[PDB]
Amino acid sequence: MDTSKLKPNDPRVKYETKQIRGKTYSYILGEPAGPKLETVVLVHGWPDMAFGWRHQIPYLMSLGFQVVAPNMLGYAGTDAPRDLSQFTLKSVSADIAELARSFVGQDGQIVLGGHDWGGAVVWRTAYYHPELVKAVFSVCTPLHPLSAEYKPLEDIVAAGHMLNFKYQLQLKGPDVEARIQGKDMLRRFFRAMFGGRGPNGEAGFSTSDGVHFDVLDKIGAPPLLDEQELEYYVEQYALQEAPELRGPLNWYRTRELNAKDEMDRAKNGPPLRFEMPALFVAASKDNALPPAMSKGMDAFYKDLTRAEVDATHWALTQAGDEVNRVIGEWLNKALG
Ligand SMILES: CNC(=O)c1ccc(O[C@H]2CC[C@H](NC(=O)Nc3ccc(OC(F)(F)F)cc3)CC2)cc1
Repeated sequence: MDTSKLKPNDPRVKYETKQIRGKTYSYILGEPAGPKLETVVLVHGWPDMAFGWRHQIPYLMSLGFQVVAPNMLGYAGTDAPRDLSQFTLKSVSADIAELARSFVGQDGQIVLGGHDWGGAVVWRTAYYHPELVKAVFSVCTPLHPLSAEYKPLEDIVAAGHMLNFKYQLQLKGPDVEARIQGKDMLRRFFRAMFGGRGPNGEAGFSTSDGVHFDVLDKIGAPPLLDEQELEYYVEQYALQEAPELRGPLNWYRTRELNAKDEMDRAKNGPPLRFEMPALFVAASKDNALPPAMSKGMDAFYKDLTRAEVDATHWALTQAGDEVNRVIGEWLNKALG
């Protein structure tokens, strides 16, 4: 079959929805070449969508995998509930668990892949539902411990800590949600998020201040999306009701809710312990999730495979062929 990356509305895959835990969940479904080895569920992050796995979906299909890549909660054709507790890692993990079992049955198992916020989802999903996750990998996103304590992010960065996360203050606030509405602003927003630059090298986004609205006017062609792919992101993000980015930005408004769930797990529940085979693909030039952030991550895993790729945060695409290689070979050993 054709293993080249998915094009917008590629006919090699199917585009379906299912009711999942009260929400409409849109997803990409790719059927395997040959008898199904495993079902692989891929979870994207912010500000991405299922199409963000366009390099991995046809590749994993050609390896004999069924591939389910949902548009996560708040993105594209998937519902964006008003309630913030729907956006916790626990609830979203339960969404992935019910969606995965809608294909492999309640007794079945899956391979689970995540990137950015999706990588955090799949670690938590492997933690909450070990019966389901036969193998799990995450690109860029390392494991983070069960929250033992809640502190406002303002106070954390005010003390000089977690400075690589200070962009989240703007994202969770009203500025990005109010100003990035309609396709015209979405097109500039995506040009900024995927590497576009201004006449004097102005970046449209930074990990310190977030979106630079002052710059989106002069933001140029992004090096990491072609014109067809950029228009697809705009079209799919336009499927959300205005303000279109409320759903995606809701993922940055759940620090306290996630803290309340995991402060319970830290006290009573089982520890962060991964017995199934695991892979972590770090990205060298990811300024949001730097490789050094994964320092003592190996201690939580019985079987963690480490790899690192010289790429930006957008390693699934910028280094799609290399990421495909790391996944396929690790998957080949992890499954036998
Ligand atoms: C030791 N581990 C920890 O402390 C820890 C790890 C993960 C975690 O959850 C993370 C939070 C961040 C979220 N992703 C995100 O914000 N991505 C993002 C950023 C910036 C962008 O713009 C860019 F600059 F990249 F172009 C585009 C996407 C993933 C899960 C919490 C704690």
